[PDB]
Amino acid sequence: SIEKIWAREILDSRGNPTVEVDLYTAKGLFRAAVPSGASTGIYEALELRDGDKQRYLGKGVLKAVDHINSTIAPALISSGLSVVEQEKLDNLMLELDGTENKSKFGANAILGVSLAVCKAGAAERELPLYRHIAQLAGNSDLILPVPAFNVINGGSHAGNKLAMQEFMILPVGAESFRDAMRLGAEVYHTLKGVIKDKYGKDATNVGDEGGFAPNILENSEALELVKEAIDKAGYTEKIVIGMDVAASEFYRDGKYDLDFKSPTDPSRYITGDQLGALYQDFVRDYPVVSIEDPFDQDDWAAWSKFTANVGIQIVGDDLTVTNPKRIERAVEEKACNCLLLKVNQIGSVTEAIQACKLAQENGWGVMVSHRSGETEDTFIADLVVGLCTGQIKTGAPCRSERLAKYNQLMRIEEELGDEARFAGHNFRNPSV
Amino acid sequence: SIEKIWAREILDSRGNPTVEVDLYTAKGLFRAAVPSGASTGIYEALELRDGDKQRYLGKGVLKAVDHINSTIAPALISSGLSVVEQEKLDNLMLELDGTENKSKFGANAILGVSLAVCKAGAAERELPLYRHIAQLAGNSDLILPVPAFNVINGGSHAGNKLAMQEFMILPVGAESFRDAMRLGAEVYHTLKGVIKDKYGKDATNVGDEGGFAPNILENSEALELVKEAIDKAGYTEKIVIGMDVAASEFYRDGKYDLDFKSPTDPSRYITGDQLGALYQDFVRDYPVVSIEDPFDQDDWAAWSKFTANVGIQIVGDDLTVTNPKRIERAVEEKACNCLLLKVNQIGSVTEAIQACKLAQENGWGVMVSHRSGETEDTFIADLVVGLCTGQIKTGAPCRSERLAKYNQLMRIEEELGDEARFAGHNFRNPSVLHH
Ligand SMILES: [F-]
Ligand SMILES: [F-]
Ligand SMILES: [F-]
Ligand SMILES: [F-]
Ligand SMILES: [Mg+2]
Ligand SMILES: [Mg+2]
Ligand SMILES: [Mg+2]
Ligand SMILES: [Mg+2]
Repeated sequence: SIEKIWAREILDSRGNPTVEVDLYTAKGLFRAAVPSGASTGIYEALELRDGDKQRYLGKGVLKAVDHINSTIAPALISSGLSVVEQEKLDNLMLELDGTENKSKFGANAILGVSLAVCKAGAAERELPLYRHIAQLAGNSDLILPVPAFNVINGGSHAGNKLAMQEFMILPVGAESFRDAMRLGAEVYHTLKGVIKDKYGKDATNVGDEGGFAPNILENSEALELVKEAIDKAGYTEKIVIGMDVAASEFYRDGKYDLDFKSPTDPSRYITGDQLGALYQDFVRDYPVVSIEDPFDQDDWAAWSKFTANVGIQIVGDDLTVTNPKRIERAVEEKACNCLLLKVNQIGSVTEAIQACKLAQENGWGVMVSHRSGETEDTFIADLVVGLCTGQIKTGAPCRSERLAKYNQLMRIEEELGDEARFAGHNFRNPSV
Repeated sequence: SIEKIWAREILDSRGNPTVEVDLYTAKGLFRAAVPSGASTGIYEALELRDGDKQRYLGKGVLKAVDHINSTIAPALISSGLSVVEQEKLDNLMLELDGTENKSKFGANAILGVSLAVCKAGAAERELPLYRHIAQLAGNSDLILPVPAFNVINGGSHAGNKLAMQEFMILPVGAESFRDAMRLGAEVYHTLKGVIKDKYGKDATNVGDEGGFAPNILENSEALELVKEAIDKAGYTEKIVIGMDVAASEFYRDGKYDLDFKSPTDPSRYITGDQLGALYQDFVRDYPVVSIEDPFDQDDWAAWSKFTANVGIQIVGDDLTVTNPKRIERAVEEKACNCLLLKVNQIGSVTEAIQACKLAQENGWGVMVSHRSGETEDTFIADLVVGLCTGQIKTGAPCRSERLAKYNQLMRIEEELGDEARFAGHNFRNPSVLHH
């Protein structure tokens, strides 16, 4: 059973409050913290913020923390449920909140406990967290994912005109996870130089996820820069590119604005067809293997049409919000073929594992993901290995809310020893 | 005793390899990682890198890792010393390296083990790390420091012309550490908007330490931006400014280049006297209460002259490199009045504690500090509390290699409860504060 639960407000990687939970059992103290998105889809479970405009600019999480300390904690302690009972504990918190979208307590309240429970459960089972998660998920295997490093930041994560959010490199040809880290870092460092040589040092500062924030507008130019860095680093045969467009951020009036960080000008909007055509160009001209949120979270028609006309990975993020109900629709409409798995989009570990299992059962990839507001928490490193998904995006190899995860993946790889498997080229279908 | 030690290469906050050490005792696994500077003083202990130009652009630390795993580990295991014996264990490593600057094993090797030992030692004591550190240092009455948040980054930490490395805000007027975090974060967010409004969104990306990296040249303008943000956030009466000039980074031919990231042009260099005059203006025009490395690490006369002619805090960083030998000279020459305490400039916990104690015995302040290449390690949070120094600089409230420390300090404050005392306006001298 749980002895004590105590939540507090900490600061995330952008300097905004978030929830941290300390959970005590007879095995010790288990601590987890909750990330926070910037480009948050409208269907995400509620992130409860205090809205006191004088305090942390409205972004405190005192209410969430209080819901944990005043309500969730005593209920879960009094239940006497063992922390190995992840689903029962998670379901009890869902029932306690009583709302579909976790708007009574906040998904951030619930998730913080959920995560700490999971860590505590692992200890109760005398298992590393990744193995506990694997058992929760009904997995026998463990595989190290290909990391997708967001090395050029745009969209809502960077001060630049670049509309698409993330340009990532995936070292699919690395020999191991540790090697993939080296490949990603070398390319990242190379890219700093490619950017400085063309744009000057003012273009070499970083956005929220640690990728460079060059002063460019054209998304194709981001791809060019990444491709050039890959080449210059000597890894053209081993590194491919993924993008997160985050198109819901620039959807306007049924159309899309690829200059949305510039003052409003509807004549520059393009249709979903035009946007798709651009993607096709990117796929033809660059080693783009994966595009996330190519279209708005409600533009089902565009997702389905596009997915049916390409062979690349198409990742639902805001489309699916780690939510089995949305995933079912996406599966039925063949809207995408990969789920981005963000535990705080849904609000509990159990529901995130269910979402993953649902995707995988329907033949989708799953990419575990950070949020752009992260913490020093490294849960998602254990999560991706336990869920065997083959792919994780958790930042550039810059800013330690990113490296914390990457370093933890290296540690897990080391732990697995000669049993360590790296998904490599099978990142989309690592089950094989 | 120590049962096993195993070091690995991890990546730091800039994406460069660094040392992490796992140390096992019967109480479990204790893990620590070593930070890395960018603007590193010539007198810092050696950071051993592999120099394999093809791997991590020569920045691997496999050699350090191997020294730990194959040479230091058996030595410490063989010693049978308990992990509580920090000084004995550090001394064993120092003697085994046997070099002045830790150039056999690398300071990064020795420090990684030293830190892990310290954590293991705390557990052996069944003490929180900050309390173990306090005992190591001979302190009883612990203090939460004023945080110094580097909210505009320049110098070698940012892609801008701005030559001076760090512009910090210090919430001396805050009620508590948790409150200081709120003040600093609110100013930081406010500052983003001040910058965006004046210089555009392109100016609101961040540098290595999480501070904005606006496309400015003039250091006065960084101060103006910070002062404006403080005032707009409503905290003029509670937040002051500190700077890390890191002048050794732009010392050129006995003069100083405040546009050193622009193609060389000696006509623009200024003398140390001109530089000092500039600082005097800063101190008069802005609420600057602390300046670090105002002159080159070897420009002793400048330092003494300046310190003698100001009433603010002057912090040795590259001057002193957390090195009692250099500190002794600084004291004698009254070169500065505060030590920046960076464990990896000297390479062991014991030496860093000694350095701290030497400073404090001589009436100096001590500001515990990160490096610009940090990790998710939070050691220095416990260190600053345990050493009761009253001041820590460990980043903007942005990038979790920064926030991990600040968050840890909030947890420490919570753990100390009604025994929590915040240094506040006594950041230079917190011993005055009763318990
Ligand atoms: F996103
Ligand atoms: F995302
Ligand atoms: F420095
Ligand atoms: F520094
Ligand atoms: Mg988003
Ligand atoms: Mg996304
Ligand atoms: Mg420096
Ligand atoms: Mg310095």
